[PDB]
Amino acid sequence: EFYQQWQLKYPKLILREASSVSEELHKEVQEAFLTLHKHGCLFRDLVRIKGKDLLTPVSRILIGNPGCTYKYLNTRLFTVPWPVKGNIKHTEAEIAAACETFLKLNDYLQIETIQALEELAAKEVDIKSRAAYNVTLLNFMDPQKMPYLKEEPYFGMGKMAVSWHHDENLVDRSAVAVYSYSCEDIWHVGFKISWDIETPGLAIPLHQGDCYFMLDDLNATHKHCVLAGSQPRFSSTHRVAECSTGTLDYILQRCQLALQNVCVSLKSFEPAVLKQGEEIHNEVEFEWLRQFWFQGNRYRKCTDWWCQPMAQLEALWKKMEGVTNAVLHEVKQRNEILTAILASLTARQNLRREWHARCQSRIARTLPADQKPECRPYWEKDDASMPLPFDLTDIVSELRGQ
Amino acid sequence: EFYQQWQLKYPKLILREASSVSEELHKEVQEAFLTLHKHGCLFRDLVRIKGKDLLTPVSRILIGNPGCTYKYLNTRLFTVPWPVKNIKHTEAEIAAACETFLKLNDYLQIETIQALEELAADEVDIKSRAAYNVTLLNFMDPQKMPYLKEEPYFGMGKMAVSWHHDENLVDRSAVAVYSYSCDIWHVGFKISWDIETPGLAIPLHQGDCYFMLDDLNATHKHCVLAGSQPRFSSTHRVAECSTGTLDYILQRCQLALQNSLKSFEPAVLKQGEEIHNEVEFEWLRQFWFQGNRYRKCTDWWCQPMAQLEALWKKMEGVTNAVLHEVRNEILTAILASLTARQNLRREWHARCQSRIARTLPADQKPECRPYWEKDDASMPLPFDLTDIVSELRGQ
DNA sequence: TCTATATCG
DNA sequence: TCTATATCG
Ligand SMILES: O=C(O)CNC(=O)C(=O)O
Ligand SMILES: O=C(O)CNC(=O)C(=O)O
Ligand SMILES: [Mn+2]
Ligand SMILES: [Mn+2]
Repeated sequence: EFYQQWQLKYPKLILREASSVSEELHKEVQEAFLTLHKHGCLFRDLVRIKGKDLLTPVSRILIGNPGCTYKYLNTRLFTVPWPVKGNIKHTEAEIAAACETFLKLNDYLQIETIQALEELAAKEVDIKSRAAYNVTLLNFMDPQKMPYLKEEPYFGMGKMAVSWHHDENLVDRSAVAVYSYSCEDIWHVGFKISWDIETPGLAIPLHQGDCYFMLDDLNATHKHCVLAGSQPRFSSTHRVAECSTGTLDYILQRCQLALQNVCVSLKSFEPAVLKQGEEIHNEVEFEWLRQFWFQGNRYRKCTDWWCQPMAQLEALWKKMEGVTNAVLHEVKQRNEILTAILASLTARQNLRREWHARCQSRIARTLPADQKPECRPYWEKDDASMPLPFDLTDIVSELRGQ
Repeated sequence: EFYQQWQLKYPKLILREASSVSEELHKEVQEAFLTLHKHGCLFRDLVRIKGKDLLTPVSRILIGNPGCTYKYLNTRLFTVPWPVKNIKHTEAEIAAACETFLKLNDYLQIETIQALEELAADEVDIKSRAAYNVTLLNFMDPQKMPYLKEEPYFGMGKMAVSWHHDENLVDRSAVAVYSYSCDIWHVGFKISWDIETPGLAIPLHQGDCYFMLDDLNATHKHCVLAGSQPRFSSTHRVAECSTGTLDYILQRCQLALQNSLKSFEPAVLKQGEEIHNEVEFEWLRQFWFQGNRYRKCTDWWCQPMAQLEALWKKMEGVTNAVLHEVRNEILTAILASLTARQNLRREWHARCQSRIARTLPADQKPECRPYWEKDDASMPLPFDLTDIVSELRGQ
């Protein structure tokens, strides 16, 4: 908060001053943050942290590899594809130029990471892996527009734009690189040991152009925050999101895996395969379709990439609904199928209420028309095309009798 | 939340129906909950979980072995002693209740060790794992409390205590709970990190008791769905009291006092200032912050706290010694405990002047002791508010 | 692998 | 061994 003694620190957390980037890059990436901001591609996420619905003070945009997603606090952010070698389409060509810029920024920081990681080993296959960023989450805020910021509760570090947390959904021991852009009373990033409360935390100053890296298991052993300054500030947090079971290819393949048991008639009713089938059904429904509809569609203002695959995933989902109706008709002795799918159906019910709630929640009505969440897939009992109804319990209670 | 097949349930958790404990015991413990309520010995705690100040919907009191304490969410509750062999209870009736909850503790302890044995299909651990040293008594009236958070995962309705873990427990320790429902109360259970598995809500009927054994408390999270009538409850548990009993803090103080110092060896001064911080923020401030309310019931802690205060004052005198003295490795060896002192000092001063801490009735208002303005002569050193650390900070 | 728990009027 | 966030700080 004052003119502090915080430079002496110790690395697993390395800091690299503005003087390390070509300045050729600075203008390009700062212009990318400015164009992205003016077109209105940065939005606040309507997270649901522990049962509570919360808007994030900072406004962000997930950019990265096409087909990749990052789930963070029950919300799954979808990547605006960046032009990775091999061609994708964006709305306006400004946004596409910026996604190009961040893509080269990603490669640059990545190089710096592998190097700093070699320097650290002095105390090889794994590293390259651990420094292979696949996404970057961009943030922005304007401290003079937030009516009230929370206040760091342990070292009187003042207001904070992002409270003590951990970066989530990352490959084990993976590093994270952050480029800070304070516009032209100073911003700082806080770091602290995760469980101790009596060890003074570190606030390291972030000036226009400074970059800081978190290496190895620092993000897991420590928690960090972002203390606010007096001017507005941008930032690109490049990460290597653990995207197994998190890419479009993965969910498509599963779908084909669940649909392999249907020639609506199913090729077999072995309780284990049906279990998987209804679980994959739930996964594509609540982990992809509802989320996208809930918050992804705002990205539609920046890219069309997700329009057709989501629709495919919706068709696939409808077919599962038809297999669900089929198995339900088969139970109209051996009730191992009954004690193999009731949990996935009741879970699908609760998750359906939870999402339905988040959608029509008090906070969710506080944002722009184009951003308000849609509760798709949704359908009233009078729809004929749908095999089953948006459940609301009559069916599970019937299955429960046994 | 209606008649269901939920009773059909599993193994590392046991419910024992009202019909298994003696009616002489139920009347005794039920009368104890009523007397404790009438005397106004149940207060809500002004916890500060993770930096935020919150009042607890349920009202509780910690009763147990003399000299024991239980830390829960940054608040340390002090035990009003229950008779075990010298007790100074303020009112006869409160002392009678603590005697009954002492026999309840023994009883539940026996059933617990039993059920722990039966679950096997050495044996000293089991006994240690079921040696309850404290009990946290709870009461609430759902009518009085209009809006109670709603269970966010299985539509189990309102909750008097959200999904959590019982903390400050010996590893692998069991917990026994006696429920007193005077529209039914339920206890929720679910796998901890698991959000797609439907949770279990077990009905709780006047006189029912449920036990949590082995890791269950660590692998799962439980809650308390509220009913329509008011309810009491005794959660007998074995706090992992080492480092949380008076004898421990007293010895540390003495340990601290063995130094007009006897030595400025960088290691011993470090540990000395650490003991200073521990006694300052983990006993004195907690007792006067949240401790003072229990004097309505018991005066046991008046005697030891005051000794802890006087002694600490002496530790302040040791600090004054070290600041006058300060090659300077006795500087890069004490900065963490003093800066920690500074922050913890703000933290407590804050909890003190918070809105919720200001709205309480006179009996429960938090006291920010030890506190003194610069003007006070007696204290060798001040209440920080920087300067010393800043001066100390250089190089 | 829950847990970044802020509509400041 | 944070994390039971139901009183605007
Ligand atoms: O921008 C920063 O300095 C820090 N941002 C984050 O920690 C994040 O987005 O996870
Ligand atoms: O009273 C009950 O059934 C549950 N109470 C608790 O979980 C508790 O106080 O830790
Ligand atoms: Mn982060
Ligand atoms: Mn509990």
